[PDB]
Amino acid sequence: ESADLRALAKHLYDSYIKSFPLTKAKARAILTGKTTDKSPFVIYDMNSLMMGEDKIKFKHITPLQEQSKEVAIRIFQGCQFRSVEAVQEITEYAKSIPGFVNLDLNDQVTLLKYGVHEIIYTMLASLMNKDGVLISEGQGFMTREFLKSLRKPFGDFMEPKFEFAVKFNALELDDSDLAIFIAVIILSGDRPGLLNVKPIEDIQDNLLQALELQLKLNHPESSQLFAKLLQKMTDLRQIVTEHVQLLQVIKKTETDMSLHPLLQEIYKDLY
Amino acid sequence: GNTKNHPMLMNLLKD
Ligand SMILES: CN(CCOc1ccc(C[C@H](Nc2ccccc2C(=O)c2ccccc2)C(=O)O)cc1)c1ccccn1
Repeated sequence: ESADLRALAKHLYDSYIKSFPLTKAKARAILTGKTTDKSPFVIYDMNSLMMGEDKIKFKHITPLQEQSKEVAIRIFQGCQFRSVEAVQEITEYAKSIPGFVNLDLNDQVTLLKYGVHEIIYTMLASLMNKDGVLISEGQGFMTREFLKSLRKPFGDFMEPKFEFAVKFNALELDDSDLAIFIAVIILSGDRPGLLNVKPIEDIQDNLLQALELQLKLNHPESSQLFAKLLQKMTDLRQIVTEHVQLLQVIKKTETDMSLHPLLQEIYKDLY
Repeated sequence: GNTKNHPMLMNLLKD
């Protein structure tokens, strides 16, 4: 059983590697100048945003530059473009979770719906240090200070994610830990609206056992790391709660700020 | 919601 729990971890780490192009391993090498890649372009004020804007991945009817008079609205559109691709990567990963695709498709939809943003915020910490965040697969680096200075409410979106990441990155997890942890998150039995709770909770309890063995081998000498990590799962939920409230400011105060249809589908009747 | 209200997630979910 100890060998099967270790085989499950390898299955997850491998599916993680096929599913997420920018891992924590590669992001850490960028953020510490350990790569041979030239450094990401740094967006730190209005002028460097305009200078580096062509580096933000964005594909639309017109270039990101011409999406709005307001820099903050362009940042919003750029980050939304990434979120849709992030959802797609998390769904491919979820399908490799053993047992997931044998579950009632209705529950599969529910677990994706509630869990994707919690995973986005988890993995976003991999792309952060205390001063900013990698964007567009490591090609750019947008500073915390710059994001905080966008006119309200745009200036309020990233700061709680940076707050969470500095505390979360202090746990020094690696990609192999993270693969199991995001699986645990997805298979959460208390998602509102689950039809058959039991196979879900059965899979998650086995993922947790694999995670506990994983953290014990990979981080001996980090007492109670498993317990510190389970406490962040509830942090993820508050981050989602507050983020949803800021989106609701945007649809109520800004003119024509419909979300991408896939994000609309995810937030429709969420809690 | 459900399969009912999530065409896109179901699309992502199928093979
Ligand atoms: C910061 N960043 C890396 C990706 O960070 C993410 C930060 C959050 C998310 C989740 C995503 N959030 C948004 C969705 C749509 C529009 C804006 C946002 C913002 O979150 C936002 C709003 C105002 C100001 C700044 C952000 C979601 O809700 O689905 C997904 C990704 C960027 C930013 C611009 C372009 C590319 N990379």
